[PDB]
Amino acid sequence: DDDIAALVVDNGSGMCKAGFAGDDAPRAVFPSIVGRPRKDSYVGDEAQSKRGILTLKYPIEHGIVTNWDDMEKIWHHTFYNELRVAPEEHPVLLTEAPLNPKANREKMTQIMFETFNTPAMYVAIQAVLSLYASGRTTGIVMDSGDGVTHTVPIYEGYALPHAILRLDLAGRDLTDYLMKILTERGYSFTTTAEREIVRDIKEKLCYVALDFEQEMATAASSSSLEKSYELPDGQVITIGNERFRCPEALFQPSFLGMESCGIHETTFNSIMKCDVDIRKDLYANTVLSGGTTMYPGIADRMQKEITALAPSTMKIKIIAPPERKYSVWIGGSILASLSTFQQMWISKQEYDESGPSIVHRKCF
Amino acid sequence: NLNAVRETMDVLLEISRILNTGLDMETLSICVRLCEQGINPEALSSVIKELRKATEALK
Amino acid sequence: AAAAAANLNAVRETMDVLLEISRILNTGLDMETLSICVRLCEQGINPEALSSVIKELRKATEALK
Amino acid sequence: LVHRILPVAASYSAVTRFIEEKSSFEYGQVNHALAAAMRTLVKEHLILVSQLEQLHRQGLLSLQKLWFYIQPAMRTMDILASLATSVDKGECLGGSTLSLLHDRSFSYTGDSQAQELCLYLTKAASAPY
Amino acid sequence: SITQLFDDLCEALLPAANRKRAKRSLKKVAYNALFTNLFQLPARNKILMLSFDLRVGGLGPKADRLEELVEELEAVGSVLDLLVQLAGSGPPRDYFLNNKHVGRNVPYSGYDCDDLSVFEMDVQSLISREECLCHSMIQETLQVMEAAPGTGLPTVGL
Amino acid sequence: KSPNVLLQNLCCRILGRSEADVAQQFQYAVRVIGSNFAPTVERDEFLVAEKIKKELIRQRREADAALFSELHRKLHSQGVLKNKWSILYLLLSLSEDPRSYATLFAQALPRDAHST
Amino acid sequence: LRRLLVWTYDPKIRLKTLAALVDHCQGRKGGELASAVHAYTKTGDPYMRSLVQHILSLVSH
Amino acid sequence: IRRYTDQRSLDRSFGLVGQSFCAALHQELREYYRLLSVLHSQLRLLVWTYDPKIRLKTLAALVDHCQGRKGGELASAVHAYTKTGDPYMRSLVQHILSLVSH
Repeated sequence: DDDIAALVVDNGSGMCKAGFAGDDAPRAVFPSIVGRPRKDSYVGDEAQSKRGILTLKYPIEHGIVTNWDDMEKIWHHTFYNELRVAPEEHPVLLTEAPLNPKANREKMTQIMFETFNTPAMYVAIQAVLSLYASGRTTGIVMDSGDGVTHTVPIYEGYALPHAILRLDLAGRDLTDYLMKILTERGYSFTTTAEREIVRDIKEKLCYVALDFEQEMATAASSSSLEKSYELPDGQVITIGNERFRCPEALFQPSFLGMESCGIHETTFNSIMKCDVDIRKDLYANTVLSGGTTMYPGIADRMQKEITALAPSTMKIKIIAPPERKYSVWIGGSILASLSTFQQMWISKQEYDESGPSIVHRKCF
Repeated sequence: NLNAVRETMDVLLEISRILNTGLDMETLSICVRLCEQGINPEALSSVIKELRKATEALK
Repeated sequence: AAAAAANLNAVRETMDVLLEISRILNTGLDMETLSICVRLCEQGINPEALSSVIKELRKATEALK
Repeated sequence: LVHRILPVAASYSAVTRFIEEKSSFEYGQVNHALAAAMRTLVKEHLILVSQLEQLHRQGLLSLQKLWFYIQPAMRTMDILASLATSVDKGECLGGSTLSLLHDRSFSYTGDSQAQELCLYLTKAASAPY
Repeated sequence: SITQLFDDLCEALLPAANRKRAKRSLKKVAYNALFTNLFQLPARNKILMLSFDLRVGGLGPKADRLEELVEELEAVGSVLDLLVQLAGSGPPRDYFLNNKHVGRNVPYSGYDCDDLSVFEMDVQSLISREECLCHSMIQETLQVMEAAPGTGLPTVGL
Repeated sequence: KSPNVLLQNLCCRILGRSEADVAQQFQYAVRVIGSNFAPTVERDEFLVAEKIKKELIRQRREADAALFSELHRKLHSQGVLKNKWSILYLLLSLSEDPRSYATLFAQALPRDAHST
Repeated sequence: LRRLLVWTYDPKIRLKTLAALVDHCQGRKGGELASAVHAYTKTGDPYMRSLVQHILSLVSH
Repeated sequence: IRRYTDQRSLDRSFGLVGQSFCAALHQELREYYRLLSVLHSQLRLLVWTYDPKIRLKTLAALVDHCQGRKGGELASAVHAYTKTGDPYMRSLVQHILSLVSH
């Protein structure tokens, strides 16, 4: 274009999403693993299936990096195997969780320009990219991703940092809670392959309805909510009534045993601790997110709860499309492509003239 | 419901023909489904004029 | 300018005379409403229609009593 | 070429004669409404030729343009002069030329230029009946 | 969903010829021009300001029709606000017009003959289009005949 | 301000209500006012003077009918208006009394002999 | 405008009508004059029907 | 074509479908009178007058083939020409087909 070829990489908790800017789909999705002998190292299906002798690790588990060796090696193996480009000839946008400390970001850009050697750089937070997918820069962004989820209020410029609420909600937590309720119920479930199969079914096949109480009464009066899953292996684990009550923590959180407040309550709590004058304008674009939109139907109950959320003063103005699983990706793919965005992008020249810490200020 | 939103689509059809808009039938059905979400209608007028300018430069 | 504001002073003088003519014949109008009535007669329209719309609107404000 | 243009003139003179002679009292109320709604279709032709008179003095009209211009009206008068021949031959009044207008409305359905003529002529002439 | 409806909108406005990389780039301006207004008093009343401008330059029954539909459209309000913005950015007879030779129970009106001059302009507009056709047939070919070979033939353009 | 939005200011001037509180009145006047944009008779400043004088003769105040001629003079001394006729035809219609026929009284030129 | 024939087409339709009431009436005054207008509004041509529906209202005042 | 369409528009026993075919023909001959007016105003221009030698070539075949047909067998000669693959001729035969099927 007029900016050298931009690349966008989001390193999640269960997969890394890499690819070139201006492509609708993620160009590549790889497992989050760096192989170590319990062979040398590998990223892919063969390494992930061989986890019991070639260790799988997580680069992120809490919204902060819990292994720096694993994250740098998954970023290097994203740049060597997932993409096979040379780093010095592409300005890259790296990802962070919203509200990560400033000195950690300084360590990140020092490492990214020195150990990695990029020509120009960006590091961005997640909800601003979901906001660029919603086609605005002002609003309240309920961002749900794999390992990082937040209700971010964001007025023009940067998010109000006093009011950003972190809530741990990811698909890994969903398949873990499905493990919990199924084994508490009495069904034999202990092995990892069965956990992989219920993670797949919770993400793809899962039923959700208008409410958990009405569908509970409907299922208790007569059972036909179970659609069979027939794999050639012969493992059949799914039941209809338990899989809609796994994300039930969005209305009443203590069904998961979570002391953190529910989705409706956290977005209500977020908009009350913003200003009352900018409340209506943020509420004129309130955003849905989460990888669980593979099955559509979650949005209808969410629209009901957003009707209940604000007092009866003005009608609901929510953006709720039934494809938002890759929202953080599609945001970056449009954002880093743009030639006007070059005036916000920071290069190596200023970076050596004014130190690393200016990447907090020039780029944000 | 689909009988009801059919008849609203017919009434919205006539008011967009006598006003001699740049839209046609199919793009009208897209924009009525779009504002059904809650998308700002002052915003959809600014995207369609610029999208129609960038498409006309190819021809 | 200065002479432009002098013209804007002179037209306010004429408009004050237009207020004076309104009150010596006893109308229900005031200056704020007359400020609309003048622009309507500037744009050109049949003034009998305007008298008719005013004589309906004054009988639609007696339903607030 | 002008011989080819003369039939729409005889398909005018018959039409304008019909309106005068068959609008007297003795011919009946239905024949009045028929001829008075035939009179309007004369009037549209008379408007045209005056605009054509303006362009001809400016040297903008010729036989090739005029031949094109009179095309939609040549079919129009051809239907009207044929109906006038029918009514006078049969000495019709009342419903005997509302049967005729009932039949002619189905007679032309494939054109939709002549179909709309007769239906308008039928709606108009049925009012006294 | 919304990220598809920008891909469907960009398809209808552009007939297929590229169309493999350009469709992705025109979806980019679909996101990029949606937010330019969002960065920087009733709804049915916005229809009435147009219905006023109808009756000013004539055609009352049309203005009665625009208001007839929006009053039954009140019983969806965010839809009409898009139509009023694209209403000046669009494209630039019969036996029944001024008739009195028809009708049954019609009151007396007498002669008018100041709209008989707007009985000749309904037909002058038709025949002035059927002459500009003849003005657009002699131009579109003389604009090619006068210019060198290459303007109507792509091959001599190679 | 455009001529259509200007009427909505009138309904909030006469009525205390907003344009949202009552719009049915504002809907009634777009139907009535929009048919024209012109007077239906050709004007003369003499006639409208002699109809306001006629009114003050009918109220037996001969001095005030000539106070008006002085107020007509200061209006002419600046002369920033040419719509003098219209606003006076308005105020004469809206006159009030602080306490027959018109088929022989001279009416304005009809424009039924003028091209319209 | 074809010697203004367009403005002189409904003329000689009004006037032929008003030369028939001025032909039928001849030294009639009284109810014989209000019979001398009757059955001139029952005409099937609507032009004459609207005009002699104006005339008889005046005569029966 | 002129002879054919003048005789069958005064012959009413050819059905009201032959007269609808004739009406469709009148529509097509009407547009050839536009071109001749333009051409009369310009008064070798070989080029302007060859593109109608493609049109009229179709027109003569269309008219000569549909002789002796009325009713649904004239719906089996205008259905003779919905078996083409050239879009100019396909557009020529449509707005004939609707009138005759009516």
